[PDB]
Amino acid sequence: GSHSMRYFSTSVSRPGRGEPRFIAVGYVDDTQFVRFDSDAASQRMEPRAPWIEQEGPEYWDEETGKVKAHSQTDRENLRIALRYYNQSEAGSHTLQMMFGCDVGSDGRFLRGYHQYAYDGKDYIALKEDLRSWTAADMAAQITKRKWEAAHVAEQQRAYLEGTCVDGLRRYLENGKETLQRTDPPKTHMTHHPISDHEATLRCWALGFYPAEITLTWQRDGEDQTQDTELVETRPAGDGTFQKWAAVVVPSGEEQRYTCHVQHEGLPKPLTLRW
Amino acid sequence: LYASPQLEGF
Amino acid sequence: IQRTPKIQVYSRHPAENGKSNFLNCYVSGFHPSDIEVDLLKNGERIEKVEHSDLSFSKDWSFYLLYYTEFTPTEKDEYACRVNHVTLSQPKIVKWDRDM
Repeated sequence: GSHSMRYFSTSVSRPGRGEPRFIAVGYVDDTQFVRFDSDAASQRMEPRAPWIEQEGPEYWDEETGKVKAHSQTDRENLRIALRYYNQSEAGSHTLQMMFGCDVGSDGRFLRGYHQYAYDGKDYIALKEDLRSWTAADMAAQITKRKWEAAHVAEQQRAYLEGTCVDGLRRYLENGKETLQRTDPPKTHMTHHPISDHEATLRCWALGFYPAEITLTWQRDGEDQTQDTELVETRPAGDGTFQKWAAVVVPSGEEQRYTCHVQHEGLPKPLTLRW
Repeated sequence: LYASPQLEGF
Repeated sequence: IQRTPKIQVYSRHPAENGKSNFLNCYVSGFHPSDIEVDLLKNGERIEKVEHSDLSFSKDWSFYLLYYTEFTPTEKDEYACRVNHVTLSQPKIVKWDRDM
């Protein structure tokens, strides 16, 4: 199916304790494969998946260089943000960046990203057409003008349609066994009595990949939306994910409810009944 | 593959 | 922005007394990123807990997985304790074999 490669970087200033910490991670779909931590002793891009260890010296030198340069860039970008908003140098601030691309089953471009966030809020994001920017406020509008003049959108466009797609294609092959697989969820259902009159039915989804899934409840066939409790899909640690959905059923009516599971590891949606 | 360096900060 | 962390405590595999497992505490949807997470064995902080590399979601909110290898027993009780600027006090969540 369709795949993605994402890079997430986080810069956090620490006034009085030196330079801001820069941490970056790389993802292919839901599998992390690299990391960079400015505080680490290695000062190198490090492997975080087996299928990336095969890359030669050139790769690890170039990636390191590129991420370290992104480290310094965000470093200056935090100081600029400070100036724009005229904020105190006593306050800690955050700067996040995400970039990457989406491909299809044939491995050709489908979508691209290049966006920033300051203190948790959108700052500037490259639009879908990869030619224009959306500046969140008047501080970002100053960056937007400068980037339009410097043809920044053209540079990232080329990376997102060229290098990003190619690197992703290269990874999907090298990690064929890992990244190109789907683990169907193991599904079952648990029952938990609160009182004499009610009872909780819980629907489980275990050991699935990728993380995208959908758990729904139905009674007699209708959809139990505003009464279903849902948790965030969560990693198991082994590379698979977990999730559950629960509804509070009147005692003696447990057989009215069915659990519905949608995962791309499942040819067709499943239907669990208690 | 990481995006090549860019300057022209904010 | 300020966003309260979401907290989930659970084992990697279905719990089996005497069988080596992994104790997890997944914290998600919080901002800023500075956070403290400890795993408790009968109320006492477990020492060498590892955690994933800092990351975040579409909405920019952060998530982190804290994990330690452990062997469940019938009488030992675990939990996760979290400290974050949005919390007035440490948030403790007990491990339950059924959640």
